[PDB]
Amino acid sequence: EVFNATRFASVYAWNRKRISNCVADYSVLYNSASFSTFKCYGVSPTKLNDLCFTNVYADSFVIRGDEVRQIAPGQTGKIADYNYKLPDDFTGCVIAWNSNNLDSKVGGNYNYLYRLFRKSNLKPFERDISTEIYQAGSTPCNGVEGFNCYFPLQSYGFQPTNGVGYQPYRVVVLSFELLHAPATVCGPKKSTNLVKNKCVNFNFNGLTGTGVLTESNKKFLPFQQFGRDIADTTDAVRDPQ
Amino acid sequence: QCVNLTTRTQLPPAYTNSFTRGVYYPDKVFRSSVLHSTQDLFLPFFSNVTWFHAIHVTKRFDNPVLPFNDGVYFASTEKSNIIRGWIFGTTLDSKTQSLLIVNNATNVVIKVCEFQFCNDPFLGVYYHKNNKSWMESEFRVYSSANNCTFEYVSQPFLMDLEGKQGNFKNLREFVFKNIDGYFKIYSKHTPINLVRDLPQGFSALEPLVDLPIGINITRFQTLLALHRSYLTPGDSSSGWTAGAAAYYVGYLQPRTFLLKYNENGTITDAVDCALDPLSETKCTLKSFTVEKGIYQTSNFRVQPTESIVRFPNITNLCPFG
Amino acid sequence: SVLTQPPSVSGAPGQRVTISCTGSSSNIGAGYDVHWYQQLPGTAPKLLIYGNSNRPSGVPDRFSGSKSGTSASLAITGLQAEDEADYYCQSYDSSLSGSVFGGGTKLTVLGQPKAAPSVTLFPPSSEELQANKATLVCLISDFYPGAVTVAWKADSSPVKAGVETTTPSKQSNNKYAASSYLSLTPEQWKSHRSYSCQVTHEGSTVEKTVAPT
Amino acid sequence: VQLVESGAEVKKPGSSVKVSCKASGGTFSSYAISWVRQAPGQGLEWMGGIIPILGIANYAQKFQGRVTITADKSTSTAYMELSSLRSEDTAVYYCARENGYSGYGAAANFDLWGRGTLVTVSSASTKGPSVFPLAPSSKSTSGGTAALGCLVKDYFPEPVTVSWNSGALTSGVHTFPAVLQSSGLYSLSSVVTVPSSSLGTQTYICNVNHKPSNTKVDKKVEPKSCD
Ligand SMILES: *[C@@H]1O[C@H](CO)[C@@H](O)[C@H](O)[C@H]1NC(C)=O
Ligand SMILES: *[C@@H]1O[C@H](CO)[C@@H](O)[C@H](O)[C@H]1NC(C)=O
Ligand SMILES: *[C@@H]1O[C@H](CO)[C@@H](O)[C@H](O)[C@H]1NC(C)=O
Repeated sequence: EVFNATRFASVYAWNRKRISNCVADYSVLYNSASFSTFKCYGVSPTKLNDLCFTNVYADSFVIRGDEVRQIAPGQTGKIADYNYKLPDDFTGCVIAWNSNNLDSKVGGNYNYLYRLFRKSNLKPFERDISTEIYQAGSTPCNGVEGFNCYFPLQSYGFQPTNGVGYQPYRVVVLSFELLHAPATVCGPKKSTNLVKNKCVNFNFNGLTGTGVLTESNKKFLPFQQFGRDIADTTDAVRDPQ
Repeated sequence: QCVNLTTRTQLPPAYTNSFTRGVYYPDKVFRSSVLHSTQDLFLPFFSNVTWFHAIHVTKRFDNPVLPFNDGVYFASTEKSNIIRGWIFGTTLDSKTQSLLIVNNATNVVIKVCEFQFCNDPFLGVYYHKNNKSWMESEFRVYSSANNCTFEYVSQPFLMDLEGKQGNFKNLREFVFKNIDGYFKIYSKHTPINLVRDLPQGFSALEPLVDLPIGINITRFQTLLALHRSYLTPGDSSSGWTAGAAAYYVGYLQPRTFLLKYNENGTITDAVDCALDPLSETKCTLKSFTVEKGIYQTSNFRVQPTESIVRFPNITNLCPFG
Repeated sequence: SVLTQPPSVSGAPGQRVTISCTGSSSNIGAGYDVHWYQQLPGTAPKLLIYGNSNRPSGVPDRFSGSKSGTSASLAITGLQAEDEADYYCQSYDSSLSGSVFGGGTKLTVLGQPKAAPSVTLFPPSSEELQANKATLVCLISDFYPGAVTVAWKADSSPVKAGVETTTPSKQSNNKYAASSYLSLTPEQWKSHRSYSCQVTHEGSTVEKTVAPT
Repeated sequence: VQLVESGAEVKKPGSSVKVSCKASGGTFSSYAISWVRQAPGQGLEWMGGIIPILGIANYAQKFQGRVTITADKSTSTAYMELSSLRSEDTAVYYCARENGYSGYGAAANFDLWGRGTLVTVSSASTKGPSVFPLAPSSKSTSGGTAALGCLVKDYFPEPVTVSWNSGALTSGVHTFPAVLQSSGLYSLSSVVTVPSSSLGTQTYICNVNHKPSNTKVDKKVEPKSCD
């Protein structure tokens, strides 16, 4: 629902989702063949499922086609410094794709907003929903649309008949946390084809033995995982598959 | 919220004897045609165990705060599902991580939090006039809760809310252990037809789910449920009923036990090593059959009870620094 | 919906009374601030505390708000004569794409001692009978508190049709009063021998009947 | 500032409702304005918030495309349009104001609220009310007091106020609330305690005003002759 929904939010108030007490596989998110741009710093895009972390912070918002290059640490612009700042130690994983067939319509889709003016910079990982009129001079205006007072929040220009560099791109960032705590969500070991009657090596969560897997004729009780024998040797392990 | 009770007459608890009770699976592996012994927390056979009554016909209602040791044995020949659940904790003042494992009529709730446990939390079953069924309405277990982390829901289990005064037809055993902070629950239902003086039958106990709470438990207390029929005025002061129930509270001792495994893989017999010299020889020889002969089980060491340490004709002090 | 609250909380006038707000890990535990409101039955709700760190103008400093991980807490000290309202937990939810409120807890003292009731049974007039309807009224007044169970009977069977009870309101002398109607027809009004409304109040049953003939 | 709203308003089950939100003073054309509802029985919901500067609609996913909120800059007001009403729309709406800030949370708070608009929709629409007199009998008057009044039936909608001799009677008056019947109808009553020594020299009349129906009945009250 974070990816496929009926509508999204803006950049001044974006959706914040936390993944806790869950397990997922990042292999389906790589072979989708539907994303436009895919950048992932801090870790390789193909070896991030083995090593896992404590928490996963995912934010979803909309952005134009010419601003997808601004989501990176080490540059200054208009959106990456007033809406969402990227720190130096940013080990995130950004994913973007083009879905102009849902967030655009004839007549002009101006549903989402953005912040253009701001007094100063902001600390990264901080949301700004201040709708106060940014004063550029030294005299008050009592919130009027006259001189020396402009509204920072401005509308969009989304149109489904545009080109490529000005289309609404669904951009998401998957950040990881590193603290003194167990992994709330971790990348699990992938399964492998089942093979028997051959000299294989398996690791069924409690041992790493080398041998064959013959079909037994005895059924175990549905509360055990391993099995010993008379000679005190674990030679019967239930397959969790 | 809870209410206070009134001072009335009660019955003192009695002391009975167990007959081959308190045997469970000490591991999660499969064994067959092997005589292996381990060192776990089991119940010694032919030991003195406490006995508490819960029948009405009078007004027997005792629920003391018993200290929770390393491994307990809670056996109850339940008939009409009177006992609902059990609580755990150290001081019960919303200061530690208390436990609440209750078995309601909808689903099992295992919520380890900091609930406000009162002096005597008890369940209440009221009998309606229009509907001829026993329904639970007085849910007086705790007051409130501020913040919690752990929350787990077990599988749904159906229960009977009607209480009678007949003989018991089932037997349920509960074993609660705490090692590495992990909580172990061993439960298995066994039909039996007896009111007291449990037979010499044998029945194993299989675990269901491990609860890694990682906390220390030193006290425990069982919860009882009463019925509110038309015979009682409906006040929980001096007029109530509890049906008929009998639960046993035993403390598991760290004694080694020799288990027997058949071809199916279930426990058949249990042999101790610190109870009877015959059982000690049987468990040391690793055989359930002993022929004629002499054997050696252990040694006999007399521990000294006194220590005479003295130094005569001598003394002095030291100027340190 | 996604935010649950206890239905009621008990307290004493002079001790500390706390409440808890529990939700999910995407609306309150994600990092969003919580906002507490007070819903007084008879005026519009106002702002009490925002962000659990600042104090608005016009609020006392007895309210304390804190966020312990994924749950928010509100603690008060001293129960005055203005806390007979409901407290709600409001947080911004991303799955709902907007702000969602909580359940609401009631915290008030009934202060409702018992009192001896007095009933009045009035038969319908002659002008009401040609309107093809019969409104049997049964007025109760001068009682305390306002919790009266109203029952009807026609000397052979209880009436389980057309019975209505209204809520009692406070009088000028700190009393309560209510009325109960019975919608019937004038064709069956004269066939039965009598009518009566039976009520109870802490076991006290007062019975009054009339006769149409 | 202070935000004023309209009073009570009833409509038909399946028609459009037209309410408004007025603002006294300023600070209305610079901050966002939302609408928060409240119904007895459940919690408080949030339909959506509208910005008056850019004129951009922002609703929730739980509400479908059936309500539209507009804004005006000439007189600084806002209107609410909702058609195809249901049986659950009996609630009250509030005209709130939002004031954003900066921080790690950055949640929408409601610092300024409105008055309230009671919008109740049901069956048994507006019709002609009927008042019936009530007089005591010889059995109901055992002491030196009497009980009589006027009964109001088949009246709609609320509110309806009763009066005695154009407000000339103050002591001993009592107004009873309404109630929901099986067909969506209300009923009230009012009785006054008066001595029996004035039942033959002074008459008691009831004056009922109904501004939604523009009707005012003036009926007479006389004691019964058979009892
Ligand atoms: C794993 O899933 C398969 C199919 O979904 C099931 O047959 C098997 O019993 C599961 N193993 C478990 C739950 O341990
Ligand atoms: C034990 O296994 C034997 C044969 O292997 C079987 O006949 C018997 O029914 C089993 N006992 C059980 C399942 O209780
Ligand atoms: C000191 O030693 C002498 C001889 O060894 C003994 O008789 C005497 O009792 C001792 N005094 C003590 C132990 O105070």
